[PDB]
Amino acid sequence: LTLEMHLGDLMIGELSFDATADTFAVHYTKDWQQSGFPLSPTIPLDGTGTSNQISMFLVNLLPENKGLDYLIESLGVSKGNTFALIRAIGLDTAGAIAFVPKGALLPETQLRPIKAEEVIQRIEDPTMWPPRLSVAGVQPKLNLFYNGKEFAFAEGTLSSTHIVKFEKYHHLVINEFITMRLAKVLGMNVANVDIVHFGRYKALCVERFDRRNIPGEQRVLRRHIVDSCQALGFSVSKKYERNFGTGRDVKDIREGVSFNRLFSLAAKCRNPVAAKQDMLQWALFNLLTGNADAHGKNYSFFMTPSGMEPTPWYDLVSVDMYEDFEQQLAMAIDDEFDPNSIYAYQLAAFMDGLGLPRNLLISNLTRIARRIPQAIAEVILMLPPLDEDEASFVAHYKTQLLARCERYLGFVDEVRDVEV
Amino acid sequence: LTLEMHLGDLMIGELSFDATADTFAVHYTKDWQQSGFPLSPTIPLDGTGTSNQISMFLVNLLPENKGLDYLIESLGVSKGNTFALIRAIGLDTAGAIAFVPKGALLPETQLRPIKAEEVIQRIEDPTMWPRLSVAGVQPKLNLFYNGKEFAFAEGTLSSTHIVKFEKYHHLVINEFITMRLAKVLGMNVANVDIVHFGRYKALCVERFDRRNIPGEQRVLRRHIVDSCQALGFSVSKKYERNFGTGRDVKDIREGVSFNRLFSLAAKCRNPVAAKQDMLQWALFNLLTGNADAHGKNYSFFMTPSGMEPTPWYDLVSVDMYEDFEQQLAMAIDDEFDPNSIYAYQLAAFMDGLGLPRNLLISNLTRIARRIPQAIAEVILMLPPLDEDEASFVAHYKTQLLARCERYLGFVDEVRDVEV
Amino acid sequence: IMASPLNQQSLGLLIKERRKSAALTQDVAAMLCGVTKKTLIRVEKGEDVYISTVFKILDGLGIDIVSA
Amino acid sequence: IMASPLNQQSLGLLIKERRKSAALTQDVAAMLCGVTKKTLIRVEKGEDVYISTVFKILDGLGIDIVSAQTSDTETNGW
DNA sequence: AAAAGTGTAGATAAGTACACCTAAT
DNA sequence: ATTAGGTGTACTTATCTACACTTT
Repeated sequence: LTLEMHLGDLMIGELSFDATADTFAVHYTKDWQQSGFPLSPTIPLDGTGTSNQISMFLVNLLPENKGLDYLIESLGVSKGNTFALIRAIGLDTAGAIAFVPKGALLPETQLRPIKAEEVIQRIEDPTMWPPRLSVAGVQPKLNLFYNGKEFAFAEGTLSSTHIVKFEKYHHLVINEFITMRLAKVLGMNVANVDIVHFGRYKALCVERFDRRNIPGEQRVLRRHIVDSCQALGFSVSKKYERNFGTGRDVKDIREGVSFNRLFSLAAKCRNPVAAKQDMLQWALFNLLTGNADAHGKNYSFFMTPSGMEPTPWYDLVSVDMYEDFEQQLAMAIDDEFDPNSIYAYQLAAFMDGLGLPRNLLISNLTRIARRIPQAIAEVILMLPPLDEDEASFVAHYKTQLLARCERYLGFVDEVRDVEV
Repeated sequence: LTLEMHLGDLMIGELSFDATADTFAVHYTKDWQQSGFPLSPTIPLDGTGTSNQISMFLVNLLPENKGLDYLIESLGVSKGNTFALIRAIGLDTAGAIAFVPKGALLPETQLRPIKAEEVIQRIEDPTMWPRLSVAGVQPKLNLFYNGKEFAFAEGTLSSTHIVKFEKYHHLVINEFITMRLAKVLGMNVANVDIVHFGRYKALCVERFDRRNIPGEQRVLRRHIVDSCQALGFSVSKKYERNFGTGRDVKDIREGVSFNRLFSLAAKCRNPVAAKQDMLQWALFNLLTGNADAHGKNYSFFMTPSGMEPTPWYDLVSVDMYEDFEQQLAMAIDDEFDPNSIYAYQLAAFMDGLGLPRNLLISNLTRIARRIPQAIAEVILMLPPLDEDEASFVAHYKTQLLARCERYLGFVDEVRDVEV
Repeated sequence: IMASPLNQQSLGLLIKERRKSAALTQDVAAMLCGVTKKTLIRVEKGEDVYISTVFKILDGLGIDIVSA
Repeated sequence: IMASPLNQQSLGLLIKERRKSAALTQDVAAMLCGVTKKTLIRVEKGEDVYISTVFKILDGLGIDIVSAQTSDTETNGW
């Protein structure tokens, strides 16, 4: 009923779960309550975090995909028990906090190296070795330890320093690599990403910034992180601005994470101005790159005692490449969710909605769209050998990329003179 | 060769004196270096206090009168040995620092009560119980005060009051009236009362560098420095003219001036609060006829956060005594004659301090107008008076009002005077 | 008491407290800090003033501020 | 990198450094704090500005300034 | 070819001063 | 009556929105 909260090798507090009332309670140690920082802004150090908000914060750390169903089947528990699910993944979660049952540790610790053949069998036959109609997201992936040469699964206090992602859908790896690299080349703050090869199959290796591998011995230092959901105190279900669906009956219901709601967190950041700029660039980057899947759990903040700070971007992909999905922006611009319906007016009323000067949008928007054409060329060369379809795909990728830039660049100057 | 510096019962540092090089060195403990405050502004905590500044600072704690000669003769040392004199008077001095030779204390501590019979025999014949113009003279003693009986405080306990006797006519009455007037006017001033010994009257002044804790044996001290020790000036500089009134030396001012006094405001905790206290001190002394106001008559509390002005003390009207030379010990715009002070001297004076003239007029006018009703009040605070003494206060009263009305006449001209 | 992270109004209220703590009227307090009484009132009331005006009073009353 | 007490000039320099620390240009810092670029230049150089203006940038950049306490005389004096 | 820092100029409009005007308890 | 306050012209001055320029 009580799980200890551990930061690294240190114990920072206690997570209590009362079975009868189906309730959560989080209280902190005295040294930490004074000197530390909470799990989330909505679970304060005095232990006054409401049970409901605590529950949602834990649920926000779990997988939304078949991995969830594989996990519950492995443990053989019900969907409705979170405590057991957390307790299973307790040692490794998003952030630096590991939830440990009292007086239980492996450690032991060591490692378990991997051969490429056992990965390929998990790529080639998802049915034997783990119909969607119309959706958006998500990809298959695994979390792994990366020393620079050979991959292994880290156990115990040792943890995965990278996220290796597999491609079921056409050219997803090439898509995200280009986009993640394009952002970095543009100077944006974004996680370091590399491509890795398994047999004939390619994968995207993403570096975790909430984890740092110390070379020379066995340890991993973690830095705590929270999603925008966990920060806004929103349910995992609210990750999209429309928290139910695209349905016309539900079209008008937005209880979820919006841009205005996202920007409201800047005050909580260490540097509100620095934060608001990273956010607006994130929006503007996702518009120009054609990323409509950017949502609440794709934007995170580091947790520190002085305040929150925006993390480097991650999971940047252009979904406009894929028309087999219906694409609406997960965060609206002036109550307009359609990427193709965005014009000078939408942007103007958007910045006005954020209570921010319009001249600030045009500066970032104009600068990025012009620097992209020269920037795309650079990223393309960082790729390994490509087959014919992939070069044609990237050729298609490039062309419409410039088309979005050139498209936006047309009406942007009019944004100043539009009267809302 | 090494004397330890004690704050109260606690040791805050060490005063070293090298006999051979005739030099002083003051170095402090480390806990005090971060959290504490130096002896004076001129004797810093890192131990960079120059030997000369240390020497002058120590000398500034000694008496300038026959008591000096009584001390050196009692110990039988030379005038030129300060070290022996400090270690002797070390336990009780001005301020909270007691200078203790290593590992020597009585204490024990206790007390020595006093009878009225021994003071009266000590009043009447100054020879038995050890001429042009004026400084002092005056008799005085430092004593322990419980509210009833006076005693000599021994060891860690020290005198909480200074009892002052009048050899010269109505000196007690003069200072009591003037000191009381300041308090009545709302000024910040040490508490003074009159006490009677036989037929003779004495002035009992409460020490603000000492606070008696009731209920047991201790006396708590609060450190203070005069304006000399603060400015890093020799005892000789107490007067603005550090030599004399001589016509050849008239033009030499190396001593403490008003501009030098006000300059200390920056080092104070509240520069604005001081500068008004500074000017009120000037203006009060002008209205009351105190020409003897000098460097050792204005002091500051010493704290880690900065200096703070002490309540005023030793306020006396010397205009009462015409057998003495009266010139302002601190000039007003290079004019030392109290009777030659007019709108111009005041105007150029404030201008010299870089302060608005409207401020002098405000403070001067407010105080001078409230005096007439305030002087009457002080007269009632007096004890039984004889006929001759009543005549003294009458003269006192009359010329007091004369200074007020004189200044109050031309004060309106200060604003429009073009220097 | 009440401490503070500092804003425009509390700063004005801080000045009033240091001024009152020193037993100073606004007219004399204004003159030593090199400002008019009305301006000093504006500062204490937190009404908008030139940063230089505030610094005159800050330096004057011996009150120091630091970045946390 | 070192200012013990803050004055008009160091304050301006303090703002400029944190702005640079966030790798933020003068144009964006001015707009986000709701002021002109010219004014932020004036602020950084310590030239006299409205106290409200200093506060706009202050709250905006998340920099807090406080007095010094004590309890003056450190709850002491005898 | 920028790209950040730094200018200028006219309409706005705000705080400061000043001798002294004056209510507020 | 002395304090906190409010004036009111008149002096000096900043913030605003651009365009222009001195520096990588």
